[PDB]
Amino acid sequence: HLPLIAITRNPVFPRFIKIIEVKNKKLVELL
Amino acid sequence: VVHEDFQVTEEVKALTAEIVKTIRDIIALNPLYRESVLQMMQAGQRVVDNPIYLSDMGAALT
Repeated sequence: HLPLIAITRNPVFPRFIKIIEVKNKKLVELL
Repeated sequence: VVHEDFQVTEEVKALTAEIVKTIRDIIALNPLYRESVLQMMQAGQRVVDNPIYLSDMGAALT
């Protein structure tokens, strides 16, 4: 029951650590 | 300003990987400027609207 995150061209392969940095700030409210 | 290109933009972008890797090698072995700018403009982020400008910026370091 959560909104969809903004991928912003940040693929996440299975069993692989990745870093997502979205320019938006609204997501910080969700965090 | 002529920007003619081929329709199949599938393998033409491959050379961009080699160009950026060469730029990385130059900056690592020959540090002239701060490396933050390269992180800011990442090819994977897709924000590169005009690859000609990125190529010029990379060559500008030469």
